[PDB]
Amino acid sequence: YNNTNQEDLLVLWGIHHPNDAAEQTKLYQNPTTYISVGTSTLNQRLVPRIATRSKVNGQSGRMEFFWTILKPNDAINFESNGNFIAPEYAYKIVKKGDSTIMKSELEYGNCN
Amino acid sequence: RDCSVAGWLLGNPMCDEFINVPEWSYIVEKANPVNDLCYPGDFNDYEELKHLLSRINHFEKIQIIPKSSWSSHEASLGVSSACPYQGKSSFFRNVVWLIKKNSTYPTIKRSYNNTNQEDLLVLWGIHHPNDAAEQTKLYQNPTTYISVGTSTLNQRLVPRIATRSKVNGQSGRMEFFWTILKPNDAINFESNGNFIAPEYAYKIVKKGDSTIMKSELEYGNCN
Amino acid sequence: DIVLTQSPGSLTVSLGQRATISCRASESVDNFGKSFMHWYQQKPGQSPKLLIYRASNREFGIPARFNGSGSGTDFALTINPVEADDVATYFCQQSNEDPRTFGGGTKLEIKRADAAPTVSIFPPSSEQLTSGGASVVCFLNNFYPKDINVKWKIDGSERQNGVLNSWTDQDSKDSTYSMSSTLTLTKDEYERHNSYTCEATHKTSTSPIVKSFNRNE
Amino acid sequence: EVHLQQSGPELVKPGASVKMSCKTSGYTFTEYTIHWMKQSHGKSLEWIGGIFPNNGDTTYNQKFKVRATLTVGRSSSTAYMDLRSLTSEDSAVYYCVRNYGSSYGYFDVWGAGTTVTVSSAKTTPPSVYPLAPGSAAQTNSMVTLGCLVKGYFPEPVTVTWNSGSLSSGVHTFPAVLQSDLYTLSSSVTVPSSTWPSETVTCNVAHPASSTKVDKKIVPRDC
Ligand SMILES: *[C@@H]1O[C@H](CO)[C@@H](O[C@@H]2O[C@H](CO)[C@@H](O[C@H]3O[C@H](CO[C@H]4O[C@H](CO)[C@@H](O)[C@H](O)[C@@H]4O)[C@@H](O)[C@H](O[C@H]4O[C@H](CO)[C@@H](O)[C@H](O)[C@@H]4O)[C@@H]3O)[C@H](O)[C@H]2NC(C)=O)[C@H](O)[C@H]1NC(C)=O
Ligand SMILES: *[C@@H]1O[C@H](CO)[C@@H](O[C@@H]2O[C@H](CO)[C@@H](O[C@H]3O[C@H](CO[C@H]4O[C@H](CO)[C@@H](O)[C@H](O)[C@@H]4O)[C@@H](O)[C@H](O[C@H]4O[C@H](CO)[C@@H](O)[C@H](O)[C@@H]4O)[C@@H]3O)[C@H](O)[C@H]2NC(C)=O)[C@H](O)[C@H]1NC(C)=O
Ligand SMILES: *[C@@H]1O[C@H](CO)[C@@H](O[C@@H]2O[C@H](CO)[C@@H](O[C@H]3O[C@H](CO)[C@@H](O)[C@H](O)[C@@H]3O)[C@H](O)[C@H]2NC(C)=O)[C@H](O)[C@H]1NC(C)=O
Ligand SMILES: *[C@@H]1O[C@H](CO)[C@@H](O[C@@H]2O[C@H](CO)[C@@H](O)[C@H](O)[C@H]2NC(C)=O)[C@H](O)[C@H]1NC(C)=O
Ligand SMILES: *[C@@H]1O[C@H](CO)[C@@H](O[C@@H]2O[C@H](CO)[C@@H](O)[C@H](O)[C@H]2NC(C)=O)[C@H](O)[C@H]1NC(C)=O
Ligand SMILES: *[C@@H]1O[C@H](CO)[C@@H](O)[C@H](O)[C@H]1NC(C)=O
Repeated sequence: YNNTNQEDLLVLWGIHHPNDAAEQTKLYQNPTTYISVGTSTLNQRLVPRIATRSKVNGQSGRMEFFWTILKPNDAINFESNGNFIAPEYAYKIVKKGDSTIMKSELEYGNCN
Repeated sequence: RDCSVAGWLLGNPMCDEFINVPEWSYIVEKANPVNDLCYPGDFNDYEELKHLLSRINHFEKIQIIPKSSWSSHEASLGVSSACPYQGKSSFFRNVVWLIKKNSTYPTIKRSYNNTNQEDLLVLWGIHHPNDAAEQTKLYQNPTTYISVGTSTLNQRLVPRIATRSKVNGQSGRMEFFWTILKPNDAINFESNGNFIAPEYAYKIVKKGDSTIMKSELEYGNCN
Repeated sequence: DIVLTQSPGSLTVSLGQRATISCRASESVDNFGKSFMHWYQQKPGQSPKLLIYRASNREFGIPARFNGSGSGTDFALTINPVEADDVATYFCQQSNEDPRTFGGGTKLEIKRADAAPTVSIFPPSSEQLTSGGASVVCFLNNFYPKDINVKWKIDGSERQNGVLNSWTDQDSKDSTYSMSSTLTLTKDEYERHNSYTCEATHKTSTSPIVKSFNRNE
Repeated sequence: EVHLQQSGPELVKPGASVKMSCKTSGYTFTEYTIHWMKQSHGKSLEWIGGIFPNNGDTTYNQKFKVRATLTVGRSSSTAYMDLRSLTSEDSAVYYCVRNYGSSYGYFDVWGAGTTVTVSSAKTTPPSVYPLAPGSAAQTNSMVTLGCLVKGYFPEPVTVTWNSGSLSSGVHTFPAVLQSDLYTLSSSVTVPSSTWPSETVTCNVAHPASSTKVDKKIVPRDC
């Protein structure tokens, strides 16, 4: 994807770490895989990692997500061979400024 | 001037003025030095190294692996349009871009022992190519690695392939690494491809207070 | 002015030993905690060269044999071990305070094995003689110690008038001096004699080394 | 590299003025102060002055304040010095030198040396005479050969043997003053077998008169 926009772009993607060679081969075919990602700055080659792990929400597999900021007029290049969790949507940074992430259990109060 | 701290230490061709500097009091670096990593890439723990410089007042540059000593590899073919010197496209002066001789790339096994009295700053690198084709065109062996060892270091670098946007005309990337080799200790490299080997390294001749100032200004003839 | 006075003026030291040249400043050259003294080396027949800055640290590409030392009013350049290519005049100069002032300078000489002068006598050129003058040249190459004594004899009788001597500096490579010794006459003054001699008296030979030639052969 | 190329040796009538130049190369002209040093023939070094290119600020010695004038051509990357109304006093060698940092700095890169000769005397081309050994005498294993340069002004001259390829047994002696002219001699030493078989030519050059001469050592015709 090439960032023909005028503003910075937040791109997300992921890799699947399966339970065993079986599931690897069940879902993807190729037993030895990789995900390569490149930008003007990024040089990532992710490799799925197999290991036997406790279930969490019923899954012993794991999902590992990554991200980068893709400058305007620059492109991001994926290549992959398996276990790729590909982007569909990404985020334009439309305006920048002061904010914060508050930790509170409360909800909106209709006030100012 | 227009060199960066990286540019200087690796010896970007455009930074030749700084090939061999006398003791200094502080370093001054512009916000965005034009002459930095002419060949695009990355400089590992670059900030941690800069931090080390904040405590050093003098380097004396020494040769630890002569360029001429590379018998079974081409050392003079290791050059790039991304690093023009004056027309004739060039490369970082302090490291060699080794490349296949005849059709082949023998396992390199080289080592330097620090017979000096002072700590030694050693630099080297790895080449990340565009594709298996370019990998095989320049080195031969398709599955490569660089291993480096000290009394403290246990590094095995492995080239990483990916399709990337051009920067200074190169879709390839160069990734440099470093270590401090204590006196009486040795560093052992081994590699089989994609190795960017040391030629020159830096003796930490004297240590003391200094800093890396960010200023656009130049020397004022004053005290 | 900070008058800089080096001592000694000339120093002859044996090969492989220690040369120790001193500097003395009229007032101190030493604030900010550092000494602003510099040592310079002038190998014969060429411009001076930078050895030591701020009295103690070697300039890049200078062998460790050079020991910069000192503080305040007096300093010292120590060359040890002394090598062959160290024949030079050494200068200390201060930067502590304009106007920049230098030392007198100290000339260093190497003591080596007494060598004997390779004498060789030459008759005047025919081309020169057609021009009207005679010139008897007599080289005395590669010797040590420096001191030598050339005598000219024309038909047994000595002569000084017309003589021009010229020594080279101690050679940086073998530590041996050389000497020219021309004797100029006019064609007619020349053609009124026969034998031209060149008696060199060295400490090497206890008897004078001679080389001569006769006019008509 | 840090090379400083300076002007060629010069001659000035007493009372006149000289302007020797020093051309900088290999570093940034505008980062360091350039200075001038005078050396009275084989004696002592004297500091003349300094100038910082980037803005042209000058710093002089008491002694030279009047007679000297440092100037700088920034586009030219060149430093100049000018000596006005000369005397025998100023006959000596002048070095264009780069000083490292400021008022408290060391002179790290010294130029060649422009050598100035102040005399009313006229420019005089030399005369070269070959020196073949006596017809009946031979120095044993090695034969000494020669070349004689007489009656020229002003200094200097360059003496070479076989256009320079012979650089071994060679001694070129310093010139001397004879009837207000300079005179010097050279001595090439080759193995007895090589001569007269080997072409031994003496190559002498005197810039000041645009003269270049060659003399071949012919054995004693007897
Ligand atoms: C993501 O998409 C972007 C837009 O789709 C890409 O941006 C584009 O970059 C390319 C180069 O990478 C630009 O292509 C050509 O640009 C100029 C065209 O003229 C321009 O430059 C002049 C000065 O040089 C200006 O005065 C003009 O007004 C104008 O802006 C040319 O110099 C080149 O064309 C020539 O060279 C190529 C060889 O590379 C030949 O193939 C051509 O035939 C020709 O001979 C440049 O190629 C392009 O202008 C630019 N797009 C825009 C809108 O500015 C971006 O590169 C891309 N990123 C990635 C990573 O893919
Ligand atoms: C980089 O090079 C350096 C210099 O070449 C290396 O430093 C050297 O380390 C080695 C050991 O690795 C030392 O070798 C021997 O040391 C002593 C020799 O005598 C010493 O001890 C005396 C007091 O006991 C001192 O007074 C002396 O001055 C001297 O220093 C011996 O004790 C050893 O011999 C025995 O041990 C070895 C096993 O290591 C056996 O193989 C022998 O047969 C024997 O049984 C050491 O061999 C050496 O002294 C030291 N160099 C210096 C100058 O001190 C450095 O190790 C090297 N680094 C790397 C990573 O290679
Ligand atoms: C470039 O690579 C070539 C392939 O590896 C290599 O060819 C080889 O050349 C050597 C000698 O130069 C040969 O060695 C043997 O050859 C014969 C036959 O066995 C014997 O007489 C010899 O003594 C020796 O044992 C190789 O056989 C030969 N290999 C091939 C496949 O032809 C070139 O030499 C390399 N080029 C350079 C300049 O080194
Ligand atoms: C913040 O507090 C002030 C004062 O407590 C509020 O101002 C009052 O506003 C009410 C109606 O909104 C008036 O009846 C009062 O007379 C005002 N008080 C004064 C002193 O002027 C203000 O509204 C509060 N702000 C918010 C956002 O709640
Ligand atoms: C620091 O400031 C002082 C005070 O102005 C400077 O020294 C004075 O001004 C000139 C400069 O040498 C002298 O003629 C005066 O006599 C000095 N007066 C005193 C009281 O010292 C000094 O030069 C400045 N230092 C620097 C490094 O710029
Ligand atoms: C210089 O000489 C001093 C005094 O003798 C000595 O202590 C010092 O070690 C010497 N410096 C070097 C670098 O050898």
